[PDB]
Amino acid sequence: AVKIKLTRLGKIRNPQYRIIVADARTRRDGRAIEVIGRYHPKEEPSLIQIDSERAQYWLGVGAQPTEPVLALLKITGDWQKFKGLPGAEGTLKVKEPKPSKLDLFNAALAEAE
Amino acid sequence: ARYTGPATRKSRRLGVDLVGGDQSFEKRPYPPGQHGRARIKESEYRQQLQEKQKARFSYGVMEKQFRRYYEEANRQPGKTGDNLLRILESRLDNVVYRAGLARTRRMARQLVSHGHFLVNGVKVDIPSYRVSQYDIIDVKEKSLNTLPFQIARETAGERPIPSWLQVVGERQRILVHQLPERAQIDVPLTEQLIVELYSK
Amino acid sequence: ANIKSQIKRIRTNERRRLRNQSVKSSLRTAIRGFREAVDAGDKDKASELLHATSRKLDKAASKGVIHPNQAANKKSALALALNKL
RNA sequence: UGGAGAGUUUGAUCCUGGCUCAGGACGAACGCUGGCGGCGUGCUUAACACAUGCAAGUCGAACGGAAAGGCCCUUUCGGGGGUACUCGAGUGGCGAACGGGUGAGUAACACGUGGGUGAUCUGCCCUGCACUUUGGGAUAAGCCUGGGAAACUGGGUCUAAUACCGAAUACACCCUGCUGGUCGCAUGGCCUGGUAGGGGAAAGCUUUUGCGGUGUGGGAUGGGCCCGCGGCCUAUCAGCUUGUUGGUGGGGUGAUGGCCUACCAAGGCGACGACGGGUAGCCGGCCUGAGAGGGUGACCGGCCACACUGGGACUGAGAUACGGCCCAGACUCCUACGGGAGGCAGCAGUGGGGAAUAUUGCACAAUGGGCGCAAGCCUGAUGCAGCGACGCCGCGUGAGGGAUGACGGCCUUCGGGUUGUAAACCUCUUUCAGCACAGACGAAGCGCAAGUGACGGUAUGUGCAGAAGAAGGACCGGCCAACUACGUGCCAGCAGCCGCGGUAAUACGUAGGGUCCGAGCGUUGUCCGGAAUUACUGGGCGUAAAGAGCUCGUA
Repeated sequence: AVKIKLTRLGKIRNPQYRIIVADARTRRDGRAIEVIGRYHPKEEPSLIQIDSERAQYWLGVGAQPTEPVLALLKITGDWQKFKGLPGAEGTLKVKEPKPSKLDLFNAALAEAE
Repeated sequence: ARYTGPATRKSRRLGVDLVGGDQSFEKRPYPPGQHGRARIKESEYRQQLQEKQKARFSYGVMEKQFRRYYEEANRQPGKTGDNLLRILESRLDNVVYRAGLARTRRMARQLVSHGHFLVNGVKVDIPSYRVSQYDIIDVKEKSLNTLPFQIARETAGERPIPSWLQVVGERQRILVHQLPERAQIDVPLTEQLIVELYSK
Repeated sequence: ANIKSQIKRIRTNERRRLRNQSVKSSLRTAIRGFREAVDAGDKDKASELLHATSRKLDKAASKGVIHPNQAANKKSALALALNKL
């Protein structure tokens, strides 16, 4: 059975994962058929990217997500779109962008004068 | 580690003043030790090495760090000499010193290492920290009333602040517009000699 | 020898081997009888011997004792041997 | 983006030419020394022998059951019955072929890269279609009993299933005969072509998000087999081959094929190096280099091979079957001498070998995996921690002021100079350590329970005190930064090369001074560079090494 797993990357303290499609018999860090997203739980909103069409294709041929990957697929709405139960709603909480350094630079300059 | 021994020794050996305003170097501008008066044999290697020692004892950078800096500067697509000079100038302690907030580079390094400063809203205590464009270096509120910063904030008539830096706040804020170019560096010595030495 | 599942599997593999051996021996006997009948040269006994042997062959293929391709090869060979005679 | 040279043959010179040196790197070791942190990394030798403990189980929603908890009836307190919540042992299913280790063998379609399969298999997973009919015989367990020292094992009786077995149906499938069209790349393929004959299965459970069984079409995944090309050294290894080269008929296989076999033919390979000998796991990569090239295959990642040595099959969708089976052997252990048991190149650990390489740690919290409807269980995979300056990176050991420049040391031309702004003193700051308080993220996770982090009360943050607890190594004749004094005298010694020791050594030893590095600094070993010194880039052959004695002529 081909499965949609999470392989581990990053250094010791900070695990950063890749959402890979691979056979269930291969090791965690083995060769991957495809890479269809990444997942970084160390961030405050825990960035999640999933390539929707490839995920749809791999679910269509019958890949089985693991529990963390199933949770992620529900969050991004891909799982619901594949099934069709509540609709395809994006529940993804994207990280709030940080203002530019130039904005703060001019703000400080204006605050000086 | 760090170099803690006498500072005047290096100035006397290298034939130039590195602190900037020291009277002992003027009193005796010749190398230290018993044989500080002997004539020397001339060798290109000696001149290149002394130029490198000047550079890395002005900024207080050890040899391994200096070699890393040279590799980084050579890798960059500019020219090696001014790239190395700008990398050396972008250090946090050097920025603090050129900002008029420290009489000498050693005390600037000591202040930075003690975490008396704060870059971009987050405490930084790393003398080798490199400073990028539009960087705001601030003194933390607790240490604003200390005597070092006191005498730094009431003697703002010393060495001019270079163009690429600008103190804007009465609390002695520092703003960095862009990384300095070779024209505005205003440093002793010759970068070409260092480049020649490190290609040997 | 050291793990319970291994000992259980020893017993179960032995029993499976006994069953497979019986089925294969029966198939071999049927093939041998059919070959002898064809050697004799008579068609009718060869005919329903071929029928019974083909039935035994694909019935053993269903049991998983032999691969379906093996049953197909054996049936094709026997039928061609009869047709040639 | 980008190539640096120096010394040494002579009385002196130029050239040729070797040797040596300055650089970089390491799974390193050794000497002296040693504060901290982050991130990595650690048997390169004996694929030597292994004490001990863990490293593969799971399912009661397949089954008979009732050894242990729960509940309920009962009692003489010995216990007795039921229950099925639950569950030891047992039957049954799935897993155990993955994951983890090692590099012995292998010069090979093993590996890398690109193809072919009209010559092929594929459990679980997804998705169409059709089904899920009918009957039977046992047996484990239990009970009784026998043998044996033990391992283990015999007999009688008895019982269930999704265990096992017979038949019906299937005509989607398999085989055979005839037959149509079509595409080819020849055998052939396709149109589930048509048509006649024969034939091939299944299993139930569970009331709850319910799980299952069989055939067949198509996906997806994982393979198998064949081929082109590519990457070692050796003719002081020139012949090699007889299932060996090809055909036909059989057999065999999932599949083609001398894969096997009978007969037939006499072929096939080799100087473009067969056949032998030696060495070797291959690669992405790594190091070096201006590049070309050279060396290498540690970590991490892929493929192969092996699992005490050597053979063999079995079960299964799949087997080098590491923690399976059978035999033979060596070794270790038990034995009542009849016979039995074992396999760390899994994780720690022990002994041995060695210059040299670590804890018999914590947790399933995260990720991956197996079983289960699920809760859940298992996981030395993995996530962490411990040890070792083994490596890379970062930080500290204080900062400012401080003089006709104190003492001491050392040199002296006896004047003085140097250590030296260094010190002493006056202020300042506390990084890191120490103490106190608070205290994480990693978990939009898991769980229908109320909770859940091994790391860890760590990182981190805030206060407290005080410069307070924190520097060594090599070298100093030239290459090649950095010189004086005393001691010794062809000794003791040094040395990479040249060469230094003959009472006045900048070359030995020690002290002052200095330089280069710095929690490191040196030595040894190994590879590349310098080396245009194997010269494709990029060399040569009159006399320096180098034109075969000369022709003809084969590839």
